Amino acid sequence: KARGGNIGDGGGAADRVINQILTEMDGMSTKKNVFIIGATNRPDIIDPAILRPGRLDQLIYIPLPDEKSRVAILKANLRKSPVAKDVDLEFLAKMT
Amino acid sequence: EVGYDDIGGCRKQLAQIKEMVELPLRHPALFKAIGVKPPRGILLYGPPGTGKTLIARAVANETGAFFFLINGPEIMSKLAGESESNLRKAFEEAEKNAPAIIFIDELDAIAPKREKTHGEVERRIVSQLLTLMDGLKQRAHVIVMAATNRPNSIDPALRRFGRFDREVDIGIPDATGRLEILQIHTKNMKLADDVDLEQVANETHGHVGADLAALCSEAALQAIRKKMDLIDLEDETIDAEVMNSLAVTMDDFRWALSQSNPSALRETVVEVPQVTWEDIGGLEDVKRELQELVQYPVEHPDKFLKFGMTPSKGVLFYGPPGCGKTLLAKAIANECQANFISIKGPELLTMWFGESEANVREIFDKARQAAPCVLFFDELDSIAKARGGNIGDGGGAADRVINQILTEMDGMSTKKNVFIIGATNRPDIIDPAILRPGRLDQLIYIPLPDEKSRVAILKANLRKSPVAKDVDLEFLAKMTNGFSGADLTEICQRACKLAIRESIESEIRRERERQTNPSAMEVEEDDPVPEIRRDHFEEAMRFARRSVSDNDIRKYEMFAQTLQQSRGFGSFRFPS
Amino acid sequence: EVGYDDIGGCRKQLAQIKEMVELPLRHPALFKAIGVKPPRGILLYGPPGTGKTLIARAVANETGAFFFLINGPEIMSKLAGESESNLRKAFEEAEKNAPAIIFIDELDAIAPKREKTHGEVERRIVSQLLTLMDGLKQRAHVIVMAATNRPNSIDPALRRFGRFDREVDIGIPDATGRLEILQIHTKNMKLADDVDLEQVANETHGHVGADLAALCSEAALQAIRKKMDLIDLEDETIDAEVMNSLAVTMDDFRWALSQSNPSALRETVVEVPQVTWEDIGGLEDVKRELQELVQYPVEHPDKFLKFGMTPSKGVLFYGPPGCGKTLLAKAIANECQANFISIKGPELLTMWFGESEANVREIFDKARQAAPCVLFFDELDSIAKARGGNIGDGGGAADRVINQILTEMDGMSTKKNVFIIGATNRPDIIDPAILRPGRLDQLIYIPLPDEKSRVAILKANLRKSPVAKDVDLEFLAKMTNGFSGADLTEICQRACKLAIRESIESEIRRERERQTNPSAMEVEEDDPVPEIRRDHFEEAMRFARRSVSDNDIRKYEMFAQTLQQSRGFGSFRFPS
Ligand SMILES: Cc1cc(OCc2nnc(SC3CCCC3)n2-c2cccnc2)ccc1-c1ccc(S(C)(=O)=O)cc1
Ligand SMILES: Cc1cc(OCc2nnc(SC3CCCC3)n2-c2cccnc2)ccc1-c1ccc(S(C)(=O)=O)cc1
Ligand SMILES: Cc1cc(OCc2nnc(SC3CCCC3)n2-c2cccnc2)ccc1-c1ccc(S(C)(=O)=O)cc1
Ligand SMILES: Nc1ncnc2c1ncn2[C@@H]1O[C@H](COP(=O)(O)OP(=O)(O)O)[C@@H](O)[C@H]1O
Ligand SMILES: Nc1ncnc2c1ncn2[C@@H]1O[C@H](COP(=O)(O)OP(=O)(O)O)[C@@H](O)[C@H]1O
Repeated sequence: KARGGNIGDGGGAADRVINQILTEMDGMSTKKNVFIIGATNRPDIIDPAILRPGRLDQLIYIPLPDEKSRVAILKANLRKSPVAKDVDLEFLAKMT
Repeated sequence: EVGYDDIGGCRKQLAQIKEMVELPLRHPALFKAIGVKPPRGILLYGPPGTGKTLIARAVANETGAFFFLINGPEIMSKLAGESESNLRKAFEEAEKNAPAIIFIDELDAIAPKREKTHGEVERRIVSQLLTLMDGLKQRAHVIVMAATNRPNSIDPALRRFGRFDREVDIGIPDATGRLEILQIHTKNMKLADDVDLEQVANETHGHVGADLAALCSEAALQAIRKKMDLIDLEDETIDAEVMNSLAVTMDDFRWALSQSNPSALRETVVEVPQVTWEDIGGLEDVKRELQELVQYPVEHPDKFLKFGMTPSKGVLFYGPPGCGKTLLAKAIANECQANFISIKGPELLTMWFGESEANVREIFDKARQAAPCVLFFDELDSIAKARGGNIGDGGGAADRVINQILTEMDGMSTKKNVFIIGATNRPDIIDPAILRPGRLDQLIYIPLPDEKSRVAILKANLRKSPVAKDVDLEFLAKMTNGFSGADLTEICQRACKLAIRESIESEIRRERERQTNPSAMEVEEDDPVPEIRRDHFEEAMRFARRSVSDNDIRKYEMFAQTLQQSRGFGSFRFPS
Repeated sequence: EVGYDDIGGCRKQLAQIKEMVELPLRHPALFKAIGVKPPRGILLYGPPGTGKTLIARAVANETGAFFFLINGPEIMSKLAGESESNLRKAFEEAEKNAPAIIFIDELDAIAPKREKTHGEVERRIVSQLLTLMDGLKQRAHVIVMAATNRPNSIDPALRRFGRFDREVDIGIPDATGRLEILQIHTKNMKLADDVDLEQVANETHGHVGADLAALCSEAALQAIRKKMDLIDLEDETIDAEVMNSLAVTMDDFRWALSQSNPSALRETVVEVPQVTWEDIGGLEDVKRELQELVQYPVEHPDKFLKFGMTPSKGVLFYGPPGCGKTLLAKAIANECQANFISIKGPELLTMWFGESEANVREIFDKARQAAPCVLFFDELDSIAKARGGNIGDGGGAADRVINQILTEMDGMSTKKNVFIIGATNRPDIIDPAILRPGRLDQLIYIPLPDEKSRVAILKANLRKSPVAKDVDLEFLAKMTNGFSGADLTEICQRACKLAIRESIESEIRRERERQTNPSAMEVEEDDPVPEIRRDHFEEAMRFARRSVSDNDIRKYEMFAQTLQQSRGFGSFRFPS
């Protein structure tokens, strides 16, 4: 994103930091314990080399929370705060 | 001797040092029966000439501890191999007179090594000093206080636990402290009645305690040169009565201020702004929202804790230029009585051009030290404008300085006191990451001042100037349909300029009239224009102009409605 | 011995040093009965050969203080471990003869460490010198004056409070001071009647006192070589009468000036401009506005203070090239009798290309020291032009040099004396931040000279040249419908060139005539063309040209009306 995304730089998707991350991952796996998890809101602009085998190949899509998921999120956010039982949370989650 | 009265500036770190050192020194026997570790070392740092040595001496005198002064270059000037003996003997002597205070003035000379560490013998001196400082067996009550211009100048191992574990930034004295410093430095010269030391104190921005003393001495010397020299009656010792007959006049102080050259004007200022809500005539919704966001967490922290809500620590003001965003930030800081730090756009542009963003880390650390503080990033969109705005660079909105600011903010919130306020006249080009949660998410829009707001702005601008009651201010404010605060200030300044020019020209002619035709009886009619009149304001308003066009206000209205709360929930009702 | 008469240049810092040192030295007993701290150290800095040591010696002689000279390399050339003894003994000896003055010539050798601080023994010397300098127990009246090329060359701890707390920049002598230096250096050579030392002084720009002495010596040696060598009558001691018979002619001085090579031409000049309002024929509205903005705050500061108005300290001249903006700035500086510093565009471009904007800080500090001063930034739009102007760089108008200038201006105004004047031929591309309040907000438009203004410009350009009364100047000025000041200067220069060529060719032919046909009786008819005539001016005007097209004047008119005072308030009346 910093380099662009629609036009960007004249060069390709490769950058210094991602290249170093790829080198470390390629030199990784020896440890058998470190597990790399990557989160990105712009999958289109992510470097394709990141998704090659031996890298973050398992792509997982996180969709918008469902009604039940929304209810759980509201409960988690409001667990600490004193919430009156009168306010129905399922209705609010479904409304959103 | 020297005491708290001598220590001027009322900068409120002397109180912190007192709270630090009384019990270790004022009640030394108490720590013998209680298991607690007192402050083994205190690092006083700040601009030179701020009285750090004076503060240490005053604390030593007021607490009865045996004060020992280890001058930096005094030991450094000694021959290699025997300076170490001097340092060791100094610590032993201070140990003997328990409790004792060992003050190391100019610590950045004994242990200047910042891991560069040039030379050989200086490495020995730093290591031996480290051994001594860490060698305090917690017996007796020797407290080692050191002076340094900046914390990072001394060796980092000196900053570690047990050597110097707590630091106090004395900093430049403020207007209130500058006035108190002037009072302390002007107490035996028999100051004149006309001179008040208040106007000089306000005009004395940028001076330090040493600078204030030098200015007072220069004014005294000007007084001595102006008078008592013409008579030329001098002896071995000037007569006390003859010297007392002179009074330091305001003119002498004014000349001295003109000849001051303060020794660190550039140094950043950490000061409680004097601006008040009165200066801003309105923004009641904005005023209440700012009061909420800033004041409520501190005034009523318990109620924030009860609901398990963490108050936002960032607010971004957006609006047309000249509407009072900087003034609003100063007012909000003043209401909470918290220190205010302002980072204008030139500083950010300098950090960006120079590729030196580590200054952001230093700025945030300074804001953290001066808590409670309101860290204001004025005109934060300057870097985006510098890179473009319509097309700009090929890359995105991310830049080095904003990225460093985001990193510091993400690593912030720990302090619980620093509050970040951002002002930007171009919200469209501001980096979106700035507005994410945990950052300056609370966007506040500052609109053009209303009629009542315009009246208040005019009154604030014209409070100092003599304004005749004939000139109606409400009519002028209402007449200005869309003038910004800057436009109103320009109108007031132009009216004052017209009045000043007319007064100067008139009294100049009147003086010709007395030179050309010497009148037999001298009878001055006073000033031909003693206050600003209706005609001056009419001529000034003739040149009134609207700096802010309606198209840029339209863009701001667009962004405001670009933060639109949806259009389907306005009638949300729970099922009952 | 040496005194104020020997000290030449009339540079007006000797007076400041006198005011500094009389009472501490001229009236030492006075400070015994009065509690005041005198100047413990004074740092004289400037280009080498400016007479700093001479000034110190003259002050010591004229005040009776025992002068002690501690040569930099004299102590530095001594063996390590015993040079410290030399410095300590020098201070003790100066202490014995109280009052005494200790002069440290070439201080940048004893303590050159700028925090780089190479070596080991030199660190000892700097630290011990620091201990001695700070070790002055305020007893006796020893004043330590030091000489250094630049303030930043010496160790910063030497610049701190109590070591060297006040600095004086002797600087390069000016035309008036160059003339006085020539007079002092030409007093025993029996200067000839034809030589006046005024033309040489004007042509002597760039020389220092040492340079002036060297030029005078070279002229004397040329005189000795030209005569008294042909006779070759020499003995053990040349006869006084024989040597007195020679007179240094203007030709010898001219040759010496040709063979001068001044030792610091590049050094920036801080000089009161000799230009006067007479050189500019008009701009009465502009002249009065400039008089207001600059002169009024100082001539009548009391009236500015009465109305609570702070006068603007920045003015931006905009207009077509060659209209006299630089001359106007020089004239305004001359009227106020304040030092003038000019920063032309090449300097800004050099700072921008080299990525060295810290020079702006140095320039502003120099302007601050030479107060009252008029800091003029000539052709400030050069960087914008260098980056483009129609498309330019992808980024905005902000650049490193302008940002540094803005930072210095924002940190300025404290001095109350420096006044910033900006000239730009491309107001459209100038950064808008430059025009914000607190910056060069007062925009002044310099239009093409009028008919009367053109007449005045022609008279000023032709004042030195011999112009025949036959050639009517008003007609020529009126004839030039839109010629700029530069165009008029070019026309005058071309006319002078034509006259010079005609005179040279004619006298050359006339000399052939005498060589070809030796006349029996020599009777020179004098010069065939003694002054500039109508035909020369007609031929020159034949090549007259309008450098400034009407389209760029149209753009300037657009910007001028782009600062339009609205169109609805012209009839503003208060309700009565
Ligand atoms: C047996 C095996 C274990 C392994 O590692 C297991 C492991 N332990 N800790 C961790 S990490 C920790 C767990 C939670 C956070 C991270 N892991 C691990 C490994 C991979 C992915 N996630 C975790 C690798 C590779 C192998 C094998 C597979 C086939 C053959 S053959 C010649 O074809 O017959 C030989 C060897
Ligand atoms: C109680 C609390 C106070 C706080 O800090 C208060 C504070 N003091 N000085 C300042 S600063 C100064 C004031 C004027 C200028 C700046 N602040 C402050 C904090 C935030 C925003 N503005 C000011 C933070 C967070 C909490 C909490 C909230 C919920 C829970 S739980 C587990 O859900 O039950 C636990 C802890
Ligand atoms: C009285 C005053 C003088 C001043 O400075 C005057 C000055 N002297 N040398 C110079 S410089 C030199 C002159 C020729 C070349 C440059 N100046 C000067 C100042 C501004 C612009 N040009 C010159 C500033 C500000 C003030 C004041 C105004 C209002 C108030 S109140 C609280 O509202 O009642 C308090 C203080
Ligand atoms: N607030 C103050 N009250 C009285 N004197 C002050 C004050 N601030 C600075 N000074 C002056 O500063 C002089 C030297 O400064 P100092 O105390 O040594 O600080 P530093 O070591 O940082 O330079 C002192 O002689 C004192 O007169
Ligand atoms: N204004 C002056 N009047 C008389 N002599 C001068 C003057 N300026 C410079 N000189 C000459 O400069 C010579 C040496 O320069 P000096 O005084 O030592 O200055 P610096 O130490 O900076 O080089 C002196 O011998 C003196 O003759």
